[PDB]
Amino acid sequence: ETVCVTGASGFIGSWLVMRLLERGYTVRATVRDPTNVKKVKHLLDLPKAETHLTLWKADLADEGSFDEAIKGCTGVFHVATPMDFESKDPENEVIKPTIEGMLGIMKSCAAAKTVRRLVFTSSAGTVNIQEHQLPVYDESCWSDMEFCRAKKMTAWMYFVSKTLAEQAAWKYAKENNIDFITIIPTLVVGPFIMSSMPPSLITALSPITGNEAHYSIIRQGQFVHLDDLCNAHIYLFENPKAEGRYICSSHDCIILDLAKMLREKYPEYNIPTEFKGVDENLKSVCFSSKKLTDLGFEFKYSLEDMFTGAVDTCRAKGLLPPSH
Amino acid sequence: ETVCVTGASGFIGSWLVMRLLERGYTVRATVRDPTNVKKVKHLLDLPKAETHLTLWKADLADEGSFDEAIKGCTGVFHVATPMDFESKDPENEVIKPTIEGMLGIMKSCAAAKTVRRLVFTSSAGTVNIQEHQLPVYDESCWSDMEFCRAKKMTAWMYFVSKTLAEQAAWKYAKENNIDFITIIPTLVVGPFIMSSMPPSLITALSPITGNEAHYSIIRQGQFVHLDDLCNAHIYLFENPKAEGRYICSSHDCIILDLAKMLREKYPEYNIPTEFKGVDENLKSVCFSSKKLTDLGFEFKYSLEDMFTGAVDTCRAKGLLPPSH
Ligand SMILES: NC(=O)c1ccc[n+]([C@@H]2O[C@H](COP(=O)([O-])OP(=O)(O)OC[C@H]3O[C@@H](n4cnc5c(N)ncnc54)[C@H](OP(=O)(O)O)[C@@H]3O)[C@@H](O)[C@H]2O)c1
Ligand SMILES: NC(=O)c1ccc[n+]([C@@H]2O[C@H](COP(=O)([O-])OP(=O)(O)OC[C@H]3O[C@@H](n4cnc5c(N)ncnc54)[C@H](OP(=O)(O)O)[C@@H]3O)[C@@H](O)[C@H]2O)c1
Ligand SMILES: O=c1c(O)c(-c2ccc(O)c(O)c2)oc2cc(O)cc(O)c12
Ligand SMILES: O=c1c(O)c(-c2ccc(O)c(O)c2)oc2cc(O)cc(O)c12
Ligand SMILES: O=c1c(O)c(-c2ccc(O)c(O)c2)oc2cc(O)cc(O)c12
Repeated sequence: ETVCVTGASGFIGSWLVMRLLERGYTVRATVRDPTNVKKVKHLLDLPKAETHLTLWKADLADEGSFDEAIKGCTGVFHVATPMDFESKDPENEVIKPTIEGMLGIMKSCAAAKTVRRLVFTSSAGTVNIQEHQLPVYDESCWSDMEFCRAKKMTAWMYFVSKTLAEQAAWKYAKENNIDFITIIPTLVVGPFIMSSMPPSLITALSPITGNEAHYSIIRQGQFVHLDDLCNAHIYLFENPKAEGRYICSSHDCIILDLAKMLREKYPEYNIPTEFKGVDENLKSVCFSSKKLTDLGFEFKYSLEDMFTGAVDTCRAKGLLPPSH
Repeated sequence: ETVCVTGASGFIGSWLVMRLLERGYTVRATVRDPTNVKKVKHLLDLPKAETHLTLWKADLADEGSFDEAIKGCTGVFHVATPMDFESKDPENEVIKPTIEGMLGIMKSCAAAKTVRRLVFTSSAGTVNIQEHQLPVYDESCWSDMEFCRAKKMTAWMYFVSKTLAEQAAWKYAKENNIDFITIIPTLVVGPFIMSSMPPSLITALSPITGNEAHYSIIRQGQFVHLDDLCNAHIYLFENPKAEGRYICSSHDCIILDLAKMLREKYPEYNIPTEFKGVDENLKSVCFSSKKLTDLGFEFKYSLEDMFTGAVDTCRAKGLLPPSH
């Protein structure tokens, strides 16, 4: 059987695609510029591409663009998302498109008459952006637009976009009886197939590379492996009884403990034993996959793995230095 | 004679302290954490650190904190600026203490009674952040606070905090007859002596790294070699005719000319010969340094010099890999 996957070129979706065709699906990859050898070579080199993979040219900002992709399949894995690239006008750049495009795809999924189920890949920033961390999070919890809007802290548009985009999504799925799952990844880390440094690993590797601007997203970290998160998606398409949301977080720990763990593995990098504002008494925050793990799904991977894969592949692809 | 340098541990600051010592001066370097080996090593290692360099603890978020270090100096080079580190509340984290900190550095100077001039390092984001770009900018251009605040684009706290900082200062300097200069650099690039990756190098090295978030600053880009920028801070302290604001940019080319320029010099890096949303009739926005060159200041280094200083120093220190 056929499925769509949007944002096929990127970090999650790529791996999602390789795993999808390492099973017996025949897939419809969607990208924006099919001629961007970087974005595409890794998808076509995938064993069984000639006989099963097809590419389609769609943009979230272009109303209607997804119909054909979605024509025919039993599934769509919406993994794709706008960045804040041009960085003049995020309301028009990142939010309008992430909202309208999403609802866009939901319409087109009905129009098909073939789509049995839609899996939105969502963002952890739809859960836990509020002025004070609960010590554990779960699928009833929603980030605070009042607080996001008032404050306008770094990366607000990737919080508010996906919170308005998932919110309005369920608002439709309930209203028009669409079969909607959504997975909520925390920081996705692992090996990867794509050509460049994936966006989520500029952040995970920040205790090595010293990119200060990222420290905040891992001060009280939570993580999955790219390979659990992927198999996790295929689980939730394939496992009939699934409703609502699904957090997909396998670990959680403050910047210091991740630092510790990288130091012991990687001495050849000069990793700081201190970070500003992080004491040893700072409570780790938790994202609970209990609802996932309740269904049957079983994390195969540990924080040490995600990272070995990230460091190993980066080195290989000559993105990270071998040492300092 | 004796000068102050605020945030001595940074990229700009540190190298300015190396230059001022070498030229005969006695430096009171300020930092927020002298117990931090990485910030402070590269300063005590300077020749003449023993005899002509003392160290001080000050933080712009602490009212009064620069009195001691400013005391006794003929000049004060206020270069230090807050980062959006916690990334919870940039109004109170970034802006308030840029501005308060600046006004505090001014009152301290007035009250030291030996400060004959205070050079402040502004930012280019004070000049040219507005909807549509002028083809040339000079010392009379200010950013548009209506437009930063109506849109809240990436980086907006960095723009506003510096524009209200530099503004409030001028209003103060005038009202009290304080000799005062500001230098607006552009994205500063070149060699360095700091031991971690300079934050602005994370931007200039974007084509090599694939840091898609940092392309907007170099899309219509401008530049200044670090060594010029420092000889110009010293030049403008030492030059009696100097008044008001003073642009320090020496080159201006679109992302395409930079990626091309690097590609010819570093074939071992795949650098993309194509950029999304950037065509070849995209004009270059220049920052007119003419006010500064009319005084007699002479720039000594080309676009290439900067990027071979930053590339070499990084390879040596091990923050950019040798190849792809
Ligand atoms: N990685 C993480 O730790 C993390 C954590 C939680 C959630 N997420 C979510 O996971 C999903 C994938 O993230 P990732 O790190 O795998 O992203 P990624 O590697 O950057 O891929 C994002 C993809 O979306 C596509 N894209 C950008 N603008 C688009 C538009 N207007 N229309 C259609 N596609 C567009 C890009 O593909 P083209 O360049 O081909 O167009 C890109 O490959 C996103 O929904 C994100 O919000 C990521
Ligand atoms: N670099 C550029 O291309 C660029 C372009 C135009 C203008 N500028 C400006 O030039 C200055 C230096 O830039 P840079 O690249 O050298 O940046 P940087 O490398 O990050 O240096 C900034 C310094 O500020 C100090 N600092 C941070 N927060 C502070 C606070 N809250 N109170 C007091 N000091 C604080 C830090 O030293 P400690 O941690 O040890 O205190 C740090 O070393 C800034 O004013 C910046 O905006 C930079
Ligand atoms: O999609 C992303 C996401 O959800 C989060 C995140 C993770 C855990 C949290 O607890 C949180 O509040 C946000 O970080 C990110 C960091 C990146 O560099 C890139 C991303 O794409 C995400
Ligand atoms: O810096 C980035 C960032 O902070 C996030 C983010 C973080 C937390 C979230 O919850 C979320 O939904 C997105 O995404 C990104 C995606 C990119 O392609 C590029 C980036 O540079 C970022
Ligand atoms: O993302 C960043 C950014 O855009 C700027 C910037 C841009 C224009 C300006 O005028 C200015 O003063 C600063 O500084 C930074 C400094 C850091 O330490 C870390 C960052 O992540 C940024």
